[PDB]
Amino acid sequence: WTPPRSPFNLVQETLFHDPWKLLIATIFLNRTSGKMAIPVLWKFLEKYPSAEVARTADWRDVSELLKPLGLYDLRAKTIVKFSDEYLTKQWKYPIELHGIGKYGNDSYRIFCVNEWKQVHPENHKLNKYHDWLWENHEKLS
DNA sequence: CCAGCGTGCAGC
DNA sequence: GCTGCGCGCTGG
Ligand SMILES: [Mg+2]
Repeated sequence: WTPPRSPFNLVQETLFHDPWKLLIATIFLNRTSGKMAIPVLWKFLEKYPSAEVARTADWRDVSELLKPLGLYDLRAKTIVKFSDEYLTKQWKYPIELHGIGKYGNDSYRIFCVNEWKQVHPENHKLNKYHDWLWENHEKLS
């Protein structure tokens, strides 16, 4: 399952191979523009390349990175706990994890697994991708 | 100038 | 169901 690239360039399209990273991206984009968030995301993944590492992080360090994005303390603590549960808790869908809601979940079920037909998103960008996909899937296979 | 917004979410 | 978290960007 390789979700296709779209004319809307959701960052999920390039991060689907690694659900932890895709899901971290969703968190980064919580009421934050991609213009601001996505450059910080690469710095974050540089310092914390995986959930194995991130769940050991000092949340104050993470907060320093998030400072320009707003929601810096909330999200930094969420990121460390989310990463912890991602690896340690039994889950089937990541909505079961702290810090992931419907939008993150929908992103997961569209990009990381082949369940896009079953998803009913309520997020504007995601709907654009998801609607577009219903219209072009036969054409793309 | 500065109010509205940004690919939300958990807690209550 | 509502609210707090929160910065920089935007555009009249
Ligand atoms: Mg959750």
